[PDB]
Amino acid sequence: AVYVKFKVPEEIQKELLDAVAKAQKIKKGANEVTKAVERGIAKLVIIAEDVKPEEVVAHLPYLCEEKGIPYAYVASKQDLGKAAGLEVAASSVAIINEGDAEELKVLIEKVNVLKQ
Amino acid sequence: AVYVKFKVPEEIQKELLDAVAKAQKIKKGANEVTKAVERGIAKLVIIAEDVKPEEVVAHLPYLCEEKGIPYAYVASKQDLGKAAGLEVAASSVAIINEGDAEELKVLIEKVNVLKQ
Amino acid sequence: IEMLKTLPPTLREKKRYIAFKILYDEELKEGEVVNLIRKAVLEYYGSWGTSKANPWLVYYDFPYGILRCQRDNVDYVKASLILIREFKEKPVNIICLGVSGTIRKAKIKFLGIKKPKRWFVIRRER
Amino acid sequence: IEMLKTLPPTLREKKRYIAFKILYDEELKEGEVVNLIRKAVLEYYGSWGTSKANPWLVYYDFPYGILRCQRDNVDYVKASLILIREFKEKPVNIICLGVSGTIRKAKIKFLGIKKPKRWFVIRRER
Amino acid sequence: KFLEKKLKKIAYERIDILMSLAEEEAKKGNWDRAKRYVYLARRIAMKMRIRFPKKWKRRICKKCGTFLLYGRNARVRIKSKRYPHVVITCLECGAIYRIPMIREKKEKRRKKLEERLKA
Amino acid sequence: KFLEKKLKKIAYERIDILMSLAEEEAKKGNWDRAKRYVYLARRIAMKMRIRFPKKWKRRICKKCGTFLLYGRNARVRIKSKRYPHVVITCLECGAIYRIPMIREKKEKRRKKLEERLKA
Amino acid sequence: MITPHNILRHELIGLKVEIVEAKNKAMIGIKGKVVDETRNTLVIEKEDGREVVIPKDIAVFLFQLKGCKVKVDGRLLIGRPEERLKKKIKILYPY
Amino acid sequence: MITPHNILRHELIGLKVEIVEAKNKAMIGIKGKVVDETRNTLVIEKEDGREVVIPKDIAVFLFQLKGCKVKVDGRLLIGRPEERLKKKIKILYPY
Amino acid sequence: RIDINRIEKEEDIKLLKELKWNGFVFYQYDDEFSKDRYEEVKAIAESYKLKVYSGVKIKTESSKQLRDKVKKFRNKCHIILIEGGVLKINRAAVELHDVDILSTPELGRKDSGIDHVLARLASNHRVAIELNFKTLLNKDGYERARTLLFFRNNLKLAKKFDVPVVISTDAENKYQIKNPYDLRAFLNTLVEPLYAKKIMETAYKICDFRDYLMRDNVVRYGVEII
Amino acid sequence: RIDINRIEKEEDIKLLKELKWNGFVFYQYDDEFSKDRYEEVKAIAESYKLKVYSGVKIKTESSKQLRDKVKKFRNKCHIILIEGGVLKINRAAVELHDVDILSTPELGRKDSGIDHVLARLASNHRVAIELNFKTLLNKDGYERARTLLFFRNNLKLAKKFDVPVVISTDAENKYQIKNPYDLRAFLNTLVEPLYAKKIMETAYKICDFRDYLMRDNVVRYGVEII
RNA sequence: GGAGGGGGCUGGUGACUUUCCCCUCUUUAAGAGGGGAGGAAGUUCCGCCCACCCCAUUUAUGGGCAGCGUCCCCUGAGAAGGGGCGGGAGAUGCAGCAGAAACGACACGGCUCCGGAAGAGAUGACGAUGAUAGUGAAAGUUGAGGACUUCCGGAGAACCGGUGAAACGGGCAUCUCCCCUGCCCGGGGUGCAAGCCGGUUUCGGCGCUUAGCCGAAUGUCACCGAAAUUACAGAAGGCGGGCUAUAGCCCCCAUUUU
RNA sequence: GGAGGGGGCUGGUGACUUUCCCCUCUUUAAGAGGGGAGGAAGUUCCGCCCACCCCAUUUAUGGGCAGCGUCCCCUGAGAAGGGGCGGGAGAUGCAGCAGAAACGACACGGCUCCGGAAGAGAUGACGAUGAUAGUGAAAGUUGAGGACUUCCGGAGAACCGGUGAAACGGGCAUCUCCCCUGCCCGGGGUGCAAGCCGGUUUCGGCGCUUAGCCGAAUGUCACCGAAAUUACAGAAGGCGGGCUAUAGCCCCCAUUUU
Ligand SMILES: [Zn+2]
Ligand SMILES: [Zn+2]
Repeated sequence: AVYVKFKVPEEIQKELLDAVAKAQKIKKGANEVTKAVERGIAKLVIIAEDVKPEEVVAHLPYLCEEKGIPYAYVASKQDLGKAAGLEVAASSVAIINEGDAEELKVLIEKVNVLKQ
Repeated sequence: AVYVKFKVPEEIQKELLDAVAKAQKIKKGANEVTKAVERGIAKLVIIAEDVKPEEVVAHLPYLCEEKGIPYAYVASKQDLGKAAGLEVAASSVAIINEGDAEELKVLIEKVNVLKQ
Repeated sequence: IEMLKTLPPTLREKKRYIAFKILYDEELKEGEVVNLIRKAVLEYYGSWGTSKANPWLVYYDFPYGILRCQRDNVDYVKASLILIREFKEKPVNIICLGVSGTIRKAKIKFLGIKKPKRWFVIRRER
Repeated sequence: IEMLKTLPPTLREKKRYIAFKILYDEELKEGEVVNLIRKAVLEYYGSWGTSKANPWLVYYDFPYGILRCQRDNVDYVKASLILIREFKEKPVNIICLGVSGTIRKAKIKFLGIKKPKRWFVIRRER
Repeated sequence: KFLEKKLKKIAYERIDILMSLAEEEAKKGNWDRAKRYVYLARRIAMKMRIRFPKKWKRRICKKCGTFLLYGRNARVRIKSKRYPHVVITCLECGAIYRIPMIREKKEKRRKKLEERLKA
Repeated sequence: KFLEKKLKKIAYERIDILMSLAEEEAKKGNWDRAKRYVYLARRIAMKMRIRFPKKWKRRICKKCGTFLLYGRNARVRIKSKRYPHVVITCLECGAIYRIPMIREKKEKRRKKLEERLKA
Repeated sequence: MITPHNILRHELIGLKVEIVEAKNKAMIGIKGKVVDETRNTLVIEKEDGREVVIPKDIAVFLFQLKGCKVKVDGRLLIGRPEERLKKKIKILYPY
Repeated sequence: MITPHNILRHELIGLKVEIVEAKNKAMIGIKGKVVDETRNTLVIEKEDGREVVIPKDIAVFLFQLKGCKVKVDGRLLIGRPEERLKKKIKILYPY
Repeated sequence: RIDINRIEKEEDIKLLKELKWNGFVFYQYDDEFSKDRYEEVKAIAESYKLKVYSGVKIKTESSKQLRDKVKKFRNKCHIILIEGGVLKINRAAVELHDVDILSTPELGRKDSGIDHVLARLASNHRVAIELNFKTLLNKDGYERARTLLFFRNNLKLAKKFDVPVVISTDAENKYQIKNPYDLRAFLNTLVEPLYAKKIMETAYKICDFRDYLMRDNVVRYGVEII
Repeated sequence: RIDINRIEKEEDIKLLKELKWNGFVFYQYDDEFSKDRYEEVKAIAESYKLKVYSGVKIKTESSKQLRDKVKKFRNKCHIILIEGGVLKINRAAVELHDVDILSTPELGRKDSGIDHVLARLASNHRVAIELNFKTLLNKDGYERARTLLFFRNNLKLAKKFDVPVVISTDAENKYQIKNPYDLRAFLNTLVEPLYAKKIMETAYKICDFRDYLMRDNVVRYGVEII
């Protein structure tokens, strides 16, 4: 509600959920996505919208903008963990190696159009 | 009338005529009395009063006063020459050596009283 | 005979000629406008200020007029023209036109356009 | 109420008190001697010279009198006292006695010998 | 009351434009310039007695006054073993401040108790 | 005429006191002082057009203006061989002036002719 | 928003300011944004980059709004940025 | 004879003259006879023998007659000794 | 050069323009003013060559209830002018600091024009004293002297405390109009030629400021164009 | 401080001594003067404490035949004073250079007091102009103005050419006597405080010179004692 | 250090007002800018440009100016001020009185010769107010039993004239020509109130202005400076020279004084 | 060179008038001579001399002042201005809201032990909002077929509290005593409008003056100089210190500028 900077369409929102499920080479947790963005291996950072409290992921949009890493939002926290491969919901997921989803992650990079 | 400076009494006027006749060592003439007063041998100079012109004896009172020689006047020019020993009148007679009249010539020196 | 030699210009008085006009309906005489000025100087200047200013009226035919004052005191006598309020049935209001050093500039600047020289032609003829 | 604060002594007026006397046979009132002075100031000073001098009469019981004028213009108002010649049947001749900076020296130098202080004793009592 | 609320609408922007100007100047490298802006923002808050926004609250070290850029001069971590809290530490001075979420942790404990009792 | 004669009575003394003052100063030795007095006496004579006295006439050299003291600065002699005359010559400058008495010599010639014809 | 009425309560920091009239001849004609603000001295950095010290009381500033331009004297702008927000009312007369 | 009326026509040379008033302080108090005379300067020799130069117009002289003493200003005594005898009339006023 | 008088016809207004005057003030000395006098006064100004600024007048009401009333009436006219001899009305007029000029302190009180403390409150409130010439026109000899010594006391307070001075003829008919030069010469008579010249400028400097305030959108000495 | 007036009795002469005056002048305005008025005037002077100098007057006769006549009459009195408005009488009076003062050049001619060439002949002849105060006492408003502008013209010629000025009340009765201080204040009013003080000295400096001339045997400023 | 004399400089800037004046410009009639009396403008002793008439058209003749600084003379406390510029010839003047004689020389008196009268041969005449007597005879030395003369008249070589400012001889002053040296060539007469023009007595314009008025303008205040609006004084076509009156400070000199 | 800040100095001479005032002297009544407002006189925050009353007659006790320059803090173009002077103990205050808790420490929540309830033995509970887990447990490194728990109540050694200007702990401000070092001893209260005297309400004199008024004087002009009557301001018993407003010139500093 506060840390979200842009409104994400629903048709591209499933494409974030498709890219994480296709690759399955990901880091889960709020600490592991922070280590991935400062090293620069992370190509896309997925942040849930329904977090509470918001302070655990509030530094994720401000760190992704300064490092130059593209990022977008997903409305559900539980559907992010199910696509990641866990029964428990994860707040955020960053991708290291896309594999088959390298063709998809360029299409997620149209979020820069949503930024301006 | 002009060159006469003092009025001579008649009682002393004969004493000028007595002093010249007693001595008979005298110089006659207007030039010889002028030479006698500037040398200083002349003790008494006798000048006639009735001369004409007066310029021949006018320098005699002014020369006798500066040299310090006593002098007095006689009224007659002819009586001066007769007492001097000449038939012709002489204008003036100066005495060099009195002789017996040395006692008289001091009494003629009271003409300084007639001067003041 | 009464004849006085004119003072030299170093010793002579410095004068300015006040052009004015009385604008009204009624008429004024020459003897009236010399009296109302003289009554105005004794009230404003006083007896001491009159000799300092030396006011004099030369000529008055039209509602216009020419008045004489000193060069240093044009400012005080111009306030004397405006404080006189009435003449016995009727108001007074003198409006000045300008001042100059001679009759010749004062007669052509505001009064008229031409130059008449009348003082020269009536003295030798009469 | 009408109450005005007195000006500071740097800004206040400088005044001198003129002691004079009218020596004659007939009598004069207080209303007469305030009128003949005021008629004398308008003739000599004028309307402009009156505000420069600020003439004022305080008190008149005897033929003597005390008059107020400015400190710088004692000389001009003293000539105003002598030029007034007559009052309607009878001459005027004001002889001055002296001037001073206060009532206290003027009342004892020429007018009298003692000091009455009357302004203080009638203000608090009445 | 009307002049007080209109001044509060003005001063709500004065803490907002001065803080956003501090954010874009802090990434330029001039840390002394960004410290000057928030010092004016910390001074203007106590004269009106108005509060800071909740977004710009945790961005400033309370000791020195430098703006914290995450990663540049700020080391932020999530420590959740003993008690769940995030820690901000200034790399310039060295002060340490923490944000516990124990009151939000208590709700999901109480929410899971109601889900076990209903099921 | 009355003011002319009274001025002439005054000026007759002015040539008399100024000449007698010149006579007593000339024997003092100051010949320049005595020349100054008679130069004032020779100047005051020609303004009034008055004559010198007969006693003080022959006392002054007409060339230079020094007072002549008989014997001191003046050499006077009686030369009576050819024509009877007395000569004054100034020892200072050297001018020569003479006083002939031929008109007084002519009277004693004429007086002796009348004595020879009567006798 | 930025209005000419609330421009005396507005924060000058972050606004393009140019000076049209000044007693000193050098300060006329400079354009830039205000960085810092004191009681009677504005700090304006140019587009060239030169920091220039500008007193408020001696000059008049032309503020750049969202499109609009407002001419307000610096004699109305006396005061620190702290107490100017609360209540500062100044009266000027051109005599 | 010497009279106070004819003292302006009299010759000053040969008369004991003393000065009572003068603008210069040295010339007051000297006594002696006049030796020489010019237009506006008297020459007086003292009994000491010192020749002193005295202008006429600045002082007043006290002449010694045969017994009598006369006080006459030197402002009446303007002129050379030549033309003063003929006709010289001067008028003075003490203002 | 600014004049304050009452307009009757065209001929006296045509006469003052021919001599010296540049612009003058319409002086409505009544409580009944409207646009009917305002539509005529523009016809006289555009008649030969002129500019007129119209002002209103209020007189002898209470202290603070007059202040709330005339502030509504000043929004329709250009300038206002307050007169009064009572000192409690004279003191209350300067605190409102929206009045430009004040007149007649010598004919209502007949004691003194301006007090010392009255000049100090006129400093930060910027209220000028207006001098009148209609008064000396119809007085007597001593009555002309009394207002003149009151005026000399008003000049020294306005010179030391720097209070602006504006002269007016305060004329009523065709012939009470005076020229500015004798009015300059009357102020040159009193104190100084320097202070007499600055009085004519404060007559001018008032009507530019009051006009330019209501000409365009100017609020608190700040103008907004474009 | 010297006054010129006409003595009638003792009380007005006793009054002028009590205020400021030191010595004054008896002013016989007739052709019939004798020792009978002179033996009375010494009794008034020795009455309280006073000194009086008596003078005579002549008026409107011919130019040069009046000069031979009044020179005989001046040998019996102290001073003389000539009046006249005719310029040929005014010019003839200054050439004789034995008169001390001259009066009334403004009431007989009514054109101008002193001419430019008349002041230059008064320089080497040393004749003073005497100013009168009896004239302004009984004039009208403009008549007081005319003699005053004539007096201002007489002051500038006497200041430039250094002509002495002596004031007089020229009084006739008991009450036309004025004090010297207002007379000093009236001359301080006209031109200067410096020139007003020197006028009182030339009033004094005349009567010492005329007295000391006929006191002892003084002829052509030369006194003979012992 | 104090009375005095001579020489030099005498305005600038700012403000107000076209109602102090002129000129210029623009402009909803008024504003802005610039300039505004001197070393004498006074005195009229001058000249020229400028104008008009007469003769002449000439450096052939002739006219005009200059001989400066320097030097000479006179007067004052002797610094300073005033006047004049060589020579030759001719004419007049130096009155009055005095002197032989007063401006070229002379006559006249002392000297010599002739004529007449008076006195006289160991006498008489004369002579110390000068005797026979000399010198280039102004002057000076001389000075007596020195000693033959004295007067009048006429004619002549040499020397000298009691006065007066000034003389058997040289000066002074004025006027006119011929002798000089240098420079320049229309020569006189009047004069801006000249002269010209519309006008046709009278008036306006021109001649007229880096102030240009004419019934005659050029003003007031403040200040640096110290040369300042103080003294004397005020333009009338301009410029140059000479005389006259003086303020302030600088420079030079004198006297008193120390 | 230009706006500004701080410090210092602020009169002298001559003339007029006792009619600007005081004092003194002589003298045919008026003259002569000398002096005449400041650095703040304003502000009343002070003290003392001077007066009066009360207690006391004491440096035994005790009281009063000072710890300066220097340094510390705050504000401006950073020259300059303002305030304060060490330590110990006790009491109160830091509201409101927020925070476990607001001034001495504590209770409370994470840690340990005990009791009760629920689920479960190749399952189920929990866990990437952090799992068995360690360190002097603020902080930081760690990051999962990890894995036996979760909640409530009570008692306790050690460590740490999302707020706010400021906290399991140290500050800030005020008041009162005891610890210091130096100097001086009558201690308080009022105050010249005090207080005293002829008088006996009221008034005059004293207290009062190298200006000394009181219905409240100290004036005007010129000039050197440049510190000058200009700005702010005007005595009322005197002196000393502090604050406040500024003219003219000199000195110092800053910014703009070059
Ligand atoms: Zn920090
Ligand atoms: Zn000789």
